Amino acid sequence: GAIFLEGVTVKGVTQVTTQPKLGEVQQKCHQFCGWEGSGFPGAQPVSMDKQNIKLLDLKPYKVSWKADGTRYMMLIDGTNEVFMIDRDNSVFHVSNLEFPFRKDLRMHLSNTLLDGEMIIDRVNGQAVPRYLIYDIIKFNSQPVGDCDFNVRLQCIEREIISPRHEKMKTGLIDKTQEPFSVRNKPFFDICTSRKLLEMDGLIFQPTGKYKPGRCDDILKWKPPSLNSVDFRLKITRMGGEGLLPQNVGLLYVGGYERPFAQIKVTKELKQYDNKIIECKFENNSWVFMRQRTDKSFPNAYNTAMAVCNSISNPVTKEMLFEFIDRCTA
Amino acid sequence: MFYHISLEHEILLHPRYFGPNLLNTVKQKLFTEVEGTCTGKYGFVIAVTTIDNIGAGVIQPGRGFVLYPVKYKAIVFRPFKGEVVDAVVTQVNKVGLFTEIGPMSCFISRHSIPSEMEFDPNSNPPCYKTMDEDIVIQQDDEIRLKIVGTRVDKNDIFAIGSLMDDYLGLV
Amino acid sequence: VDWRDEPEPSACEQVSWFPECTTEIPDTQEMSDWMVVGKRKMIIEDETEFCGEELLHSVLQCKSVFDVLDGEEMRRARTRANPYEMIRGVFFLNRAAMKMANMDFVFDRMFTNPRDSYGKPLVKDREAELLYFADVCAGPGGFSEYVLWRKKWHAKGFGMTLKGPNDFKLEDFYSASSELFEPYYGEGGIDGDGDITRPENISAFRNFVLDNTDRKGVHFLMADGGFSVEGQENLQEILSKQLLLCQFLMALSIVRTGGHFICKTFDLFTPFSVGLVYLLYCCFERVCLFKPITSRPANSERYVVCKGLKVGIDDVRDYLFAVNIKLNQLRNTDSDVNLVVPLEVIKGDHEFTDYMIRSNESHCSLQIKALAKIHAFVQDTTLSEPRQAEIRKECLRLWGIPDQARVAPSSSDPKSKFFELIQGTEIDIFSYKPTLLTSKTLEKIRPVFDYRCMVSGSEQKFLIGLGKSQIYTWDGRQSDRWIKLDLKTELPRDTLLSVEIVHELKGEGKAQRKISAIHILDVLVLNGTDVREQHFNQRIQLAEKFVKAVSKPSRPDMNPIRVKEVYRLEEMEKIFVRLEMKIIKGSSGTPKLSYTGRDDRHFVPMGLYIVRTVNEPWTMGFSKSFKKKFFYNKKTKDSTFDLPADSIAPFHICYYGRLFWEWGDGIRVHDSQKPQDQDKLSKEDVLSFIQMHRA
Repeated sequence: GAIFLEGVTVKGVTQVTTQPKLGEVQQKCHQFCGWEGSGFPGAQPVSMDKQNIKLLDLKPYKVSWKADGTRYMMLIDGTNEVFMIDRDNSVFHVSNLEFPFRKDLRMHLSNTLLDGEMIIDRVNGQAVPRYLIYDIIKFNSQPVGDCDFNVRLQCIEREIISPRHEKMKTGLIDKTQEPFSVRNKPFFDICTSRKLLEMDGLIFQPTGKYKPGRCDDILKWKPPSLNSVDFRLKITRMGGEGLLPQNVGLLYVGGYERPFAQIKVTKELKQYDNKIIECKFENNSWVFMRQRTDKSFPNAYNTAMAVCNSISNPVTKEMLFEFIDRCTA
Repeated sequence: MFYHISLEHEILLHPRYFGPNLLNTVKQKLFTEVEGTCTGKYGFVIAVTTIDNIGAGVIQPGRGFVLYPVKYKAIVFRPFKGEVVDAVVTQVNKVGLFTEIGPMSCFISRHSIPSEMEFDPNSNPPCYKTMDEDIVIQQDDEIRLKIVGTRVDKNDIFAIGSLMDDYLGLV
Repeated sequence: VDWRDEPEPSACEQVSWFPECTTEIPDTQEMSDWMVVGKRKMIIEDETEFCGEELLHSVLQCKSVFDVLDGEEMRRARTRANPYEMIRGVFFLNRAAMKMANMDFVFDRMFTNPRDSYGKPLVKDREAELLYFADVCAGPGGFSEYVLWRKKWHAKGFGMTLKGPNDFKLEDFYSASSELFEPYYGEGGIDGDGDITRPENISAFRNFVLDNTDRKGVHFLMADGGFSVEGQENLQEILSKQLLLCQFLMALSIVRTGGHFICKTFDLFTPFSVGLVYLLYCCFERVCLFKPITSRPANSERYVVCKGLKVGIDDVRDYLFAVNIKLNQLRNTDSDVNLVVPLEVIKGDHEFTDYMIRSNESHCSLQIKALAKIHAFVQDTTLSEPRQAEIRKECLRLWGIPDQARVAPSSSDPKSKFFELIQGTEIDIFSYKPTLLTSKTLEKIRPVFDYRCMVSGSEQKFLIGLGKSQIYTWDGRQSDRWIKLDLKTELPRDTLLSVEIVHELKGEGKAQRKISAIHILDVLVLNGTDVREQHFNQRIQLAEKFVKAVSKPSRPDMNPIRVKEVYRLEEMEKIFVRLEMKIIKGSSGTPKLSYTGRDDRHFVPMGLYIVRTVNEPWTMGFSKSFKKKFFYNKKTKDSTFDLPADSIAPFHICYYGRLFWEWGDGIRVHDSQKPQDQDKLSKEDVLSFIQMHRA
């Protein structure tokens, strides 16, 4: 899926289709996560519902602001050795991004695995790509993922940042040469989310060891407004013995054999046939907000459903707020 | 000839498609069903001018749908044997001549085209022309043809015209 | 034969040239007795005049050792024994394209970037000039694909090859825009046989090539002629002699002064073949005999390479034309042309002769080692060239050839390809309607010198070329679909144009014949070269060359592509002189307003587009003291007589800022039109306004 980050092209980043190199990069991630199945090892968060939000009271939590971004695990193996992994398992080599070892600045990091997002940013009216490091799985083969989220959070600071800063102070690293900015997402204790609220939602992160796979205790909250599902749009005349063969816009989701829903087909909706259509929910209806040129297939069925489970039994912008404030007492 | 007649056609309405406004559904159903059609007795059904009369709805016994006999003023067209009609040339062939009259394809064979109008592929449009190069029948021209006979196939008519008699060819 | 004493295989190739020919070019009186007709000799063993007898017999013996061998066994041993075999065609249609890639590197890019005698490039990609080339005996045009791919559309190719299984496979040009190439098969043009040996094919092609090159000829000719000599491989020179002559005669017929030539040859032992090389050495500033590493080491295949065609080569061309007529008369007789230059003339040039012998003997010595190496690799099947993959990678790096597979283009849909070609430019720019020119909008054409105008004959559309007949149009509205163009025409991939469709009526009334033609109004992308930011006339200069590049004059069954005639707005008076009242087929005998083009064709005009070519804050004035136009910056108050780079109106400003003066009923633009509507601008109103605002 060779689009690396959508909205910009970035210097040096390149999909890796070389057969020997790719099988390696992927293999080593599964390895580092202690991961079972096929595909992406990365921890997968779940959407907050009225049942989940009870966990914010069961153990300690940290919270940060989600921005829509793209999910990339960054594998730092060596000197030009840096790679990036997709939700898809797509692998990309990054070129002039260099990570100094904190003890010896001449050395480089190896056997390190990072978790984070690629986000585009705005200052000058032009796009500045950024990699935000929100977790760390391995360091020097050291299994820092089994450590505690504050431990891991600190590690990322002194092991992956301070060093890249020192070498920038000296001009061994001209920030300018590197394909993108590199930063750690700051996280806050549970009690501080009230002061905070392209930032599309919240992330609620537990204090325990890193786990790959579906994580029922890592909660992504989105305001019910922004809830959206991607269907493939199929409109067909529908009057076989029916008097009016009015063409009807049907919406399709991945994994489901028959139609998921219906949209009322607008005069404008039609040219989007066969192409992914992005829909919101409002009136007990679906609505067309935009077109996506980045996928030839819809969301997973169980994804669409967990969208619905979210919209009908929602966690409200206000519901979340009372829950936090009470516990802040 | 472009005709303004009255025609009768029966519409079948299932009770799912009644609605609060019932008669507009029948009007939209008639504008859907018979517009753009072609029948052997009434020709190219171009459009429905004005839906004049809506009959009484006979509930068919055992069936659910109601049946409406409908009279309607309609614009139609019929091709005729021997009628001299204006036309747009779409293709000149060594075998014949593809022209159009409205939506109708009309095929004029060269064997019923006189010996003056020879075929030329060597011109950059392949065309019909004389050795005097005076009458040049090529693509996208305005011509006139005499319709000899019509053949209806798959609920649509095509025709065959000719240029043998006087004053036929280019306008 | 010890073949193990060969130098280590390398991507570094050496070129030895002939000396510079110090003799004058032979005239018709000097050459008057040079053509010796003798008995037809089919013996190569005694052709020792330009190679030592022991080497000639040794290479002939080493060839004939394979006559008893299975061809698939030979081919497999050869594939292991040749250090260069892994190069193949890479992404091109065949391995011949890679020979041209190799030789165009070795010869300082002289084919793809030809130079004058002062070392300046003869073609600049930003100027209105095209790289004209020819490719003869060249089916399926692998050599052409590399040149077209290397220069994109900034080139125009002309082809002649025999009709048959080895015709031009233009469909198979996956890496190049085949629309930039024009096959021509001699007499009858597209319907000819393509026989290079036949003179009439040469003559019709010759007139056609000179016409399609402003009567100058091509910058270079390539020639890759050869045919099967299966079971007579030792006689390949003698059998191909007339094809060699006709390719050399073609160079002197269509290459321009200072132009270049490259021709495949085989062995060069016969005085006939050496006399043909001597005539090229007389006719060019520099000649060499070269075997590229992309040629197989054990075959007689080499290239003659000629640089800088001299002035005054006409007598040698017309002599070789007479020799070809004589060879054609002697076909199937016991007589043949055995000399084209006397042996005493050739051997009188000791510097030419010493190079010719040394070139032949060096080639024989290398070919003998390479034949003995293949024989050893047939006898021992464990032998292999270990460096083939290393040498391949280095050759591709050196020649600037990307290491990628041959992929059929990808089929893009016209909407996705339009978004790729616009590179994130806002789509709404393509939806802008022209401002109507009316008495209320007439002031917008001030200052007059900032504007150009052109006569329209249909509504404006966008046109995208995806290669060959995959041409689509779009009417600029986001709701509208790309429609496939129902015209017999061809365009290179990665082409994005602003066009109209114009039917060109020929004659009048019943005899009138109208043919629709593509009329280019402006250009955005030409075969993957973006031109949108260039000045309107400068963009049009690139556009005008493109129409010739995609032209097909041997194919009168194809729909023509044209560029609109662009007028200066202060010269709009010249448009009305070309307006005539003509009797159109189907107008009931009523004359219609018709605009007559550069040829004997006319169309019914719909109106006149007025396009701004100068960007704000700049504008063009006329200096009465200097009698020259100048650019004035309204913000800084600066004035200059040179074109400011920021004064250039790019495509989006030209398109957005355009006016349209419609020519419907009630508008007087020709003196035979009555009545005039008083609310509508006449020719006289617009010309009066223009005259008041020229000063």
